[PDB]
Amino acid sequence: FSNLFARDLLPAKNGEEQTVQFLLEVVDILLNYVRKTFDRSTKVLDFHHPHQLLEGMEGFNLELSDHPESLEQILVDCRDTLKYGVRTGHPRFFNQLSTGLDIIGLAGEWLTSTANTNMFTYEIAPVFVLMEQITLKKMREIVGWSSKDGDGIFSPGGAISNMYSIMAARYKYFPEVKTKGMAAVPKLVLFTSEQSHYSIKKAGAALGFGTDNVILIKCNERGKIIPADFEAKILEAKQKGYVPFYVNATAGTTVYGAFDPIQEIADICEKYNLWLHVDAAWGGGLLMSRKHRHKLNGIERANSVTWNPHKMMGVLLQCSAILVKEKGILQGCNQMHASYLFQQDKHYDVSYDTGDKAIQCGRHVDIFKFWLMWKAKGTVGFENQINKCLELAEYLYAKIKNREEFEMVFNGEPEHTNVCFWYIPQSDSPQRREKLHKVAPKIKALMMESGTTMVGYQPQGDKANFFRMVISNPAATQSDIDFLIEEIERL
Amino acid sequence: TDFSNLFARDLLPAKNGEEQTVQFLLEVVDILLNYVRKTFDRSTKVLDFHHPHQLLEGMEGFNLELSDHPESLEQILVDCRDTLKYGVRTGHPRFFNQLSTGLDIIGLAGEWLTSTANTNMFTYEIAPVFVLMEQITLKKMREIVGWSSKDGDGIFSPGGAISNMYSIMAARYKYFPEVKTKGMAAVPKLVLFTSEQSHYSIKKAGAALGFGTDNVILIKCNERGKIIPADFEAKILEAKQKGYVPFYVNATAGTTVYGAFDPIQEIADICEKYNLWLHVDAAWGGGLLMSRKHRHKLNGIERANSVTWNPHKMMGVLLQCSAILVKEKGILQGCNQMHASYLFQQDKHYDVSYDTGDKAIQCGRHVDIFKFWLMWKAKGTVGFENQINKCLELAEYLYAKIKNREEFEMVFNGEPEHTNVCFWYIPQSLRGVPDSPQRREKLHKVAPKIKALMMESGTTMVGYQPQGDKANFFRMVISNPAATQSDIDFLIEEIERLGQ
Ligand SMILES: O=C(O)c1cc(=O)cc(C(=O)O)o1
Ligand SMILES: O=C(O)c1cc(=O)cc(C(=O)O)o1
Repeated sequence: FSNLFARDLLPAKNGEEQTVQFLLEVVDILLNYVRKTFDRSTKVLDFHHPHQLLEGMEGFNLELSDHPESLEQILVDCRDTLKYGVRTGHPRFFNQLSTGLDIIGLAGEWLTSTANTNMFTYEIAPVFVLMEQITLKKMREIVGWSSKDGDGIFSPGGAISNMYSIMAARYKYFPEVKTKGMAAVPKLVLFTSEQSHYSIKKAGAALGFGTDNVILIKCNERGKIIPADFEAKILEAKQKGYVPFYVNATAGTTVYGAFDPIQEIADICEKYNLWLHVDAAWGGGLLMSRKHRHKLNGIERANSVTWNPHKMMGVLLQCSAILVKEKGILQGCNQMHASYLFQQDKHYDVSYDTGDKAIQCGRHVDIFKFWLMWKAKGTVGFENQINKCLELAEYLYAKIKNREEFEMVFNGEPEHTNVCFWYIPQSDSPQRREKLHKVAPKIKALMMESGTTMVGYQPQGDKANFFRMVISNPAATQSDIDFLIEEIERL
Repeated sequence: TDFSNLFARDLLPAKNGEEQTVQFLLEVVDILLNYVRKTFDRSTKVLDFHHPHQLLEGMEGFNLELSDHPESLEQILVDCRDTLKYGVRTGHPRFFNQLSTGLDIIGLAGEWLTSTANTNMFTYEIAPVFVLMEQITLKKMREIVGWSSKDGDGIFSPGGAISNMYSIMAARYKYFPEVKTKGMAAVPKLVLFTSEQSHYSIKKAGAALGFGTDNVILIKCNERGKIIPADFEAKILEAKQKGYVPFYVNATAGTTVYGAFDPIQEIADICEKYNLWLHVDAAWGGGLLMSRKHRHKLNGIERANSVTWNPHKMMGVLLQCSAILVKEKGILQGCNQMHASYLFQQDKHYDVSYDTGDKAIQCGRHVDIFKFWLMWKAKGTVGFENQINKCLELAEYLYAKIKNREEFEMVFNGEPEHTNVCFWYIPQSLRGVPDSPQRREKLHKVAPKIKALMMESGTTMVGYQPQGDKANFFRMVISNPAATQSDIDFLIEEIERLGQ
């Protein structure tokens, strides 16, 4: 393969056998990495600063040329890429909300890439289009919505699913904006928690509302929206002659893992006529658990829901859906031409085509890996896996609730797998907060140098840099949590 | 290896499930390798067509419904063969239905590895290699466009439609940064301009972004589908007279239907005179920048403030692979930044300037770079050049082989500029009836009928569509390296056979 090039593989005539050997060579590298991902002897990452890779590692050239490299150099390039990347499936990877490597998911991804099609029409993605309609119906059933209505679409990340929801609310109340622009209607105000995902502020900016019109709702000790602050903010907007029309309730915040009081928010929405969107990008996996779905009570009253199977459900990146209670809103919002005008020429039912309801034109197949994982595990498989991660987080919290070297960020029992805490060097004082702020980056830097484990840290409001442990990986066990809690104390 | 009694719950992470995990994955891979083999064989159907009810009802064993309980790993493999059995062979030599076709083996291997890495693009911390591969590739793309090797910007996006949305957001932020905090209502009526034949993504973004589709003004095209620059200059002056503020034009370097290229040089002169952002939508035409022979169709791109380019179109990269390129650095960061403390911490161990996630409209972002970088290393620029050149030569061959012929009719009088060849099949009964409105209405039925019969045999696939006052016409398009001259002859022979 050191004398063989890409030009030689299929489509080149007679390239069938070399293509299979090449792909089986690639798969051998992938398998060894898969085998090592579940092996605790392997580092989570072999850390290197950007300059150390740009200057090039011992035989790893990132630069591009006019000349093709050989098939053996391609295999070497593949091995090196994996050698210097992060093991996101590692049982000790706790850096992100998305962690682990589902084997069914990976098999699903591999098939999807082989099928290499576009979601935008039933014409070229028949099976995937049907699978999406099926899955989005089930997701809506689990949310608690009646089948009398309901819609949705998979989007390239929860940030875009959130964007869709704002576009949907605005079109429902102010369809004049699509044709005439945001200046053709009154000042529109939208509400979100002070601890919600920054995607609400970005969609506000992108969509023409201005971030000044994205109002932050005060949070209590446990990082949950105070309903009386939300109601007060609505009336302040109305008193100013502005139009409040949307609220993002976060079901499982990125940092504390808090759940907003959906029911108390929905009661206020009913009363003042606001779209209720629920960002369950992180909390959504708990809907699969009969034990934990109560944290999302009220979600059945929501107008839309963002849900990321790629977070707690362990679907490989990206897998995000926006569910909309009222069908026809995404279509009316996004259609650049009405109807049913695509017919009666076409060989198939064009109402299956999603180009018109999407902000995207071309769209990646994200459904197959998720549909496949649902077939392989069942709703019961997701249920038990989510419950295990939540039990592990209950364990970590109880092990460090009063430990000397550890201090809890907020007063409350975790609602999700998020456990927020500081590592105390010895010790409230403003000078102490300045000292404490430097503890987590220091340990994190050392964690990256060691490659033993990965955990995120971040400040919040006036609170100093604090560790935020999160659990979404089926491979993470009690011993790994013990190792991580001992690794923080050791460093 | 028997999987009748084995379930997903027994695979890794489960202890001692390693051997069964590897066996299962190799069995999935064998199914994909068999599908890969069949892809490049012309006797295999492009698509085994089924109406939704047949697939929803359950195709002998294939149950699309989801349940409380798991299926065995044998049933999983059965679902994998069935998924592929009922989908389109997008890499098939005779698949000409879309702009995005083909099955690139290096691209395929790149995606399999990308999926194995299963990471996000937002930070250097969790995607060190890909972040750097993206930097290097974007820099090379800016150089090919004709911009500086030092100054420049860009990011990968989930489709060209979004790359086009980035351009408008960047254009708006540049001239009206007040919009970010204050909203659209704080500035005068902003006006966008685009071709009558440009991608609908300009209208959709204008709607989404708060401009209003009334403020996305369509520019007149000549018989060749190119913007008439005097109509554009006139529209800028019309908006100005009304007190509206023109600030952006989308010049299309390669339309989806005609494959027409907008006169960028002339447009850029108008932009310079009236101080307007120039965006070039090269999502489809971008691949010709790789060709020394064809890159002149994009002359003037060097003057653009932004460029959308989809390597997933002409360059055969597996979906999705689209880049927004921006000439002036800082516009993407300034426009999109929100400064999330949980994602983009400024006190990290490494140089944070490499955390590029706060210049995107997305938070989480799929890795689309690896498959493209790997194909570039395996093909070289010469490989892409050769491949682009071969499709264009196939397109020229198609044109000449039908242009004179009595059984066909060319939609517009002009040489195709891209691989798009637009024509009508003329049934015996319509030859040689003079062009009348009643002849148009009869001709309009021909293309759908032919396509419906094409779906019954599944030998080929080609899109048709009307345009303006023109009846439904075929728009042949070539981007698959697997398509050859005999595949072109087969398409004309099939259309003719089906037309009779
Ligand atoms: O995709 C992820 O894993 C992810 C997404 C976030 O928005 C935030 C985080 C995080 O704070 O670690 O992770
Ligand atoms: O990625 C594609 O295959 C694609 C994208 C389009 O916008 C339009 C078309 C088309 O008309 O073939 O295809």
